[PDB]
Amino acid sequence: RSKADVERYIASVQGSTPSPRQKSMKGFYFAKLYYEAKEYDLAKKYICTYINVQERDPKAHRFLGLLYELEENTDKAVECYRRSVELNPTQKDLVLKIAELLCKNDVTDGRAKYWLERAAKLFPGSPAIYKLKEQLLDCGWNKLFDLIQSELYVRPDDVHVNIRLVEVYRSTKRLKDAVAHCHEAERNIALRSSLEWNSCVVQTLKEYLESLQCLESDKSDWRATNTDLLLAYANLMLLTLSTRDVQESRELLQSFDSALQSVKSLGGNDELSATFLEMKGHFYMHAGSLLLKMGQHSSNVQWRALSELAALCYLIAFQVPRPKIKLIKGEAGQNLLEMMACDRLSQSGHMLLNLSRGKQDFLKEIVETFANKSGQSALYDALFSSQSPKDTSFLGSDDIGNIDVREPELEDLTRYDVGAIRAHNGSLQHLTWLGLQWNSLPALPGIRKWLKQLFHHLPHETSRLETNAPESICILDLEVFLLGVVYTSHLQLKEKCNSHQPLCLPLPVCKQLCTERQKSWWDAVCTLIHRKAVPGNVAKLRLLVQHEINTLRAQEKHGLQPALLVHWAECLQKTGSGLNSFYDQREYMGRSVHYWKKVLPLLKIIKKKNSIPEPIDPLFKHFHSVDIQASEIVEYEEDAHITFAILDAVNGNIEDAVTAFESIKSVVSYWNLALIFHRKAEDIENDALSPEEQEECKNYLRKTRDYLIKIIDDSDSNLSVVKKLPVPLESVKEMLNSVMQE
Amino acid sequence: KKERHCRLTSWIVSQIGPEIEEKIRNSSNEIEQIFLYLLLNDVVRASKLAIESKNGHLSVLISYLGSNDPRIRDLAELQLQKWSTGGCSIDKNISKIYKLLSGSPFEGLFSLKELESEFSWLCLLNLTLCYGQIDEYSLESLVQSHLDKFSLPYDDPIGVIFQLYAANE
Amino acid sequence: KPIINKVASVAENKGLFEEAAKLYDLAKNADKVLELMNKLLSPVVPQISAPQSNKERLKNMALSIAERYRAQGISANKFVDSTFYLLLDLITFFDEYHSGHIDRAFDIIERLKLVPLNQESVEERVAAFRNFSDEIRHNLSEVLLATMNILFTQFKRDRDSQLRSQARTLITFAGMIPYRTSGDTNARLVQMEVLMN
Amino acid sequence: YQTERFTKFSDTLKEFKIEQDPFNIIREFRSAAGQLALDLANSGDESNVISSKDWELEARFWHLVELLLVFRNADLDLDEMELHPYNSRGLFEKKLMQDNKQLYQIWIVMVWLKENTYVMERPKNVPTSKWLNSITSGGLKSCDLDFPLRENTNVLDVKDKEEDHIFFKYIYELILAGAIDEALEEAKLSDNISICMILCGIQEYLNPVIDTQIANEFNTQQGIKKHSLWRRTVYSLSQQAGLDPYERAIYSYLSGAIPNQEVLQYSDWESDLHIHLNQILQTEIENYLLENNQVGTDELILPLPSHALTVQEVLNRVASRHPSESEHPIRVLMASVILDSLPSVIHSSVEMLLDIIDKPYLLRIVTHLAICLDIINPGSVEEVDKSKLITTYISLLKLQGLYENIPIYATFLNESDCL
Repeated sequence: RSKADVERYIASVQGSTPSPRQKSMKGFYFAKLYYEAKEYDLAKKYICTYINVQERDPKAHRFLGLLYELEENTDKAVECYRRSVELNPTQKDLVLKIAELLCKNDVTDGRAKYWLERAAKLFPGSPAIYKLKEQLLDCGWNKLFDLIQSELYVRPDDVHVNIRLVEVYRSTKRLKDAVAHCHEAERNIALRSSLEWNSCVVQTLKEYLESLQCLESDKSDWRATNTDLLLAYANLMLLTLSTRDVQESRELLQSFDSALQSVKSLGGNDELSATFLEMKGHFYMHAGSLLLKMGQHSSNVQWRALSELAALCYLIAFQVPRPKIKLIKGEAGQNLLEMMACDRLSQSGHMLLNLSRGKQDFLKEIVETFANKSGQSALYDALFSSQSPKDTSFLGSDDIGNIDVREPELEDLTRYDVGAIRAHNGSLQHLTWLGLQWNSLPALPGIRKWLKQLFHHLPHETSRLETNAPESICILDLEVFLLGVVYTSHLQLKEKCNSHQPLCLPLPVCKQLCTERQKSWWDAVCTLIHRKAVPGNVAKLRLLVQHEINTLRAQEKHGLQPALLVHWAECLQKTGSGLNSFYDQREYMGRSVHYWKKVLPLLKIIKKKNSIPEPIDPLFKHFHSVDIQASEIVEYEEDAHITFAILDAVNGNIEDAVTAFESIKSVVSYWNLALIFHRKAEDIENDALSPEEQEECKNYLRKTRDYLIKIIDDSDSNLSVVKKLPVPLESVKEMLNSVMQE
Repeated sequence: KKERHCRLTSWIVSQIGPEIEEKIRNSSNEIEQIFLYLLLNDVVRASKLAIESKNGHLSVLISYLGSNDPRIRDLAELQLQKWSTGGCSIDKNISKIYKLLSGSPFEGLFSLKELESEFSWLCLLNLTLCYGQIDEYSLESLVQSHLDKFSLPYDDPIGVIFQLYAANE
Repeated sequence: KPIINKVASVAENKGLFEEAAKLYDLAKNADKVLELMNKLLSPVVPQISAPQSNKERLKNMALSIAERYRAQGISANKFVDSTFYLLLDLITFFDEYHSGHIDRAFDIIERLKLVPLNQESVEERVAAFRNFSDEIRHNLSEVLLATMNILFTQFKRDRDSQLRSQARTLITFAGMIPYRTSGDTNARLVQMEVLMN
Repeated sequence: YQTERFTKFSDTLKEFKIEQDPFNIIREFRSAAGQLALDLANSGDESNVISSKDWELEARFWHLVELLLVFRNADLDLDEMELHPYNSRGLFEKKLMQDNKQLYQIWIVMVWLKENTYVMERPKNVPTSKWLNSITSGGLKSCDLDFPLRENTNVLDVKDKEEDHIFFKYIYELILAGAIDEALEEAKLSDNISICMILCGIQEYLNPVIDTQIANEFNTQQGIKKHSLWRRTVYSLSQQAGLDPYERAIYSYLSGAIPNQEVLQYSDWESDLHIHLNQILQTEIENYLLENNQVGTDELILPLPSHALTVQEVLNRVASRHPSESEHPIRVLMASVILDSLPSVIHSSVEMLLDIIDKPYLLRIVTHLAICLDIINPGSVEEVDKSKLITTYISLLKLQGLYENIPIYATFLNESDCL
């Protein structure tokens, strides 16, 4: 548009509605286009005339206030917002604005204070609220300090406020207190995950090292503060790699390597030495992740060479032993250090594998070719510019001795993951990554154990299942949730690459793998459970969780594709069928039967080749990639009937369970048939009782033996059956040994 | 169709205006006045007088005149049959008003046809056109419906025009 | 049902497809509606959709038949039906391509899995072309060129290796496929790949 | 067994974290509380009737939460409605409810309020026909509702009035419950045709033919064109005494007014709040219509108030009118949700742990709500507040000896490390 387009429309509606009232009632819609044509002295008079006839419109009044804001006329802009706010109270964002503008222009009047109080209760403890609290105070040093401290009491997890405390300490040049709080705050799990906080941590420490106060004071605690810098570097590196661009991440590596080189000389056998050990591993791991980031964008020749280089890095990291935990002063410190160790082994572990699955014993070649010191120079070359002095760089001086070149064992990997769930504050990013990394492996992850490590004493299943109130959240709900998040995530990435490996991406490099909806839910239920919510936001968080519960439980209007339900059903059956206790068996089998009972009606319509009613804004994205086909229907009906029988057996309907189990000659039905025949024998096997009954009792133990043998016979013959076993093969053999010795 | 209908009925009201206003001048009974206001197609003043003369329920009922709500139609007729089967006594003008709500004020069994002798033929035709069953009928077949119930004077030309209008086919 | 097919049948025999479709669609005979709709679309797939054109007037009726056939769960045999919804996707691919929305248009063609972009998919995609409706094979020439010209434009704006690899893929596919104007097309495809390097 | 409770809630959380939509959590929370509400209620010590009501209340809270957060959050913005002046008032009303979310929220809340309203059982032995007693005594010269209004109420037999009372009270309860269809059925079937007809005036005018954009929902014109009239007519009728107090109450509700004292004195927090939101709503629509010249001057028979309250203020007034009820801790949350000041109140009751410990439901509810919130709206409740809440609730899972299900709640902090 131009000046002609808008001023010519004057004659357009002037010739359609010529009376003064309708001429002025079009002022807002006249002014609508002058704001777009960069006319603010003109747009002002157009809207102001519509306000002369439509004086009760909150939109028009705000629009003039927003226009007076561009004019920087605070007194006029504020008044306009006031009118729109008093007309319509639901305009929260305007209550902030008024409070925001009143504190910036002049604080002498209490009106600025009043509007700030309201702004606080509309946005409980938002980042802007404190900003305004500091602004109002600005219009003395001790005064500011008390605000931050009183603010930190109730908001200790606020990144910005804690940063300001370090800045206030630094302004009074009492850096020892700055690091002291910086050290006591590196125990906070939330702050450790904040990119901007860790950046502040790196500076305030370095400043203290060079500070005159560090030398004069003493050289005893010098080592203590030095440890935190390395820790900060590791956290900062993890975060910078994910969010920041290629250039910034590489630059952080040089500071990390400089610190490592400056630290190794002291050595010793204390926390600092142990910290250097674990941080050393992180360096290569992140360096490997850093390497893979560059190659992804680059060509194929560089990719293989870089991935080759990265594989060595991850390998170096994985080899590094578990740090000496006992050697730390406190329980918090040592637990932290171990947590990071698990994270290192887990992340590097999966990467090592995903890179080694590409070829046969691909790992062996990597070591045999690049473990040579020539690789050390090829690594420094690709990562850094050769101009920097290669003497004080830790990378160039490390003694790469006897690389284990042994691929990781799954069992070890599981306990690394489980121990590192709390590494990144259980971000759904973290878990959705792990869940995907295990999606390609033959052994499945202990999700139920992950959740127990996060939400302690959260019941497996809530008694009050009738309602969806989120006080009834259960580890099953979460377990059911993560399954969909990963099943959804995998399909989304599968679709992406098809248009354009998905497993090979390292955790920092990849972007959000879940929908912001899913992430919002997890963050909500997490903040709620851990009791780090906000009294004001409690009701909102609570409802946000409540919204999705009815889907995790397949209730009214669940956005669940039939394939995802089936996946939930079987994934819970086999998860539960391998559990030892009855409580857990019952619960997981119950939910599995539940989801089954919801699918079968859909499968029957799908069985006759009809259409499923597609969802409305589903929580778990539908995909035709995994849409159920008639070829697989009869199998699910069968696999479901097993899940029914299993629950019947656990409840007590043995007669119907056996009748069903025997109907289908499946490997799993044997283990169930055997397991329940053994129980009927063992209890009655040795007490004084009718001899005829004793013979019938022994007869069952004879059936147990036979079914276990059928399992092993069919198992050893075919591999596909080995994977169908509801429990491990060695566990089946274990029972048989005891069964026959009975 | 709505436009045409509205103009025709505004015009008829222009014509019958003084006749009815005279009649309202001479009435000694409030409910009768309410009815006459309905004769001038003034639902609001009927409702108001009802309100004022303490006839409030009727007043509410009145507000339906000119929406053709078939529910209200069959309900009004029902009330009328129940009265006209026992109903020891119902006020002479309330029944008239209910008959208007019935949508078939002559076409009926509580019929306003006898008002043939008290009102201009045009006045009654106004009743058919305003209440009468506007939506279901075309203007023509509606007018025709009315004419089928009453012979007009041969010599009257505004009569003739209505007949030619309704005669359509 | 019979006469509507009788009247639809003759008008079909008189090349009045746009009418025979409306008539067959009146009797809810989707086997014939989608058949004819396949013929009316294939010629106009790569064309420029402009106001009041023959593309708009046919695309807009095809979409009005796609909704009413999904909302009512109607469909012809998968051969006729698959081709019908496939053309509708392609018509969207060129409407986005002719508008300059390169990124958006590239994403659509990727979903269809019609043209291979990674060397591994060449074997299966080549086999699929053999049994795809000739109303699709006809427009293969314009699809390869648009897709190439898409990668071609994105190149002038690692990623370079990825485009280069995909460029190659299109060529080998086109090399193994005998199709319309394979001569001029296969040559142009190779030239555009050379300029990339 | 009942000391199972926490399981149910915990159970729901399990299922959610494990099928990796979150609105189901809350839906289940609701059902859970409702199920429990039934347990304590059926056969119980009269110490249980109290905590039974605190569960029913619990449940209603989860429901309200679901409704509002579903509407607010599942907001994916649809297509704007383009009206013309020729369009009926019906369409303008619809447009209003589409475009103004602040006000639709009021609707949502009223719907919830109605949902949970008590209605008496249908009156038995209802008589064959209306005012039969007066007719039989002789002395009804007219059989129309307005006859005893035209001249002294002494006309109507006592028993007839007593029955009219039974009727109008029942109709009123049904109206407050949203049971408009049932009210029309009762009117029809109980020989109250004229009252029925009155209830039909509730609808604004639509014509499927003119108002095209609803030619789906309707095949026939319906509703009444001169509604501002209707409304004054009803309101005036409502102010005319010598009518039964419940009948007047009905007309009050229909006109967007506040029913007479005799009836209003028995209305509780919910009932009263409902009444006043109805008022806000009615006033706001009629104003919307005036700002668009869809009201005709002839119809402004009478003055009705034009100034709509804010939900904030209605709540404040109803609060001061029902302090006991107002102050009940889940009903405070109810209001907090209604005003959206919800994390606001979370952080608040958090600081009340630093007479919240005295009532058992509270600490649980706030925690599970906070969880739900941050699930549905990541960021919602301050990280710290989640920590504090779960910390304290977990220590109660310990005091109850249900360590079994603590990991589930852990899944929200790296602080979990410390367990």
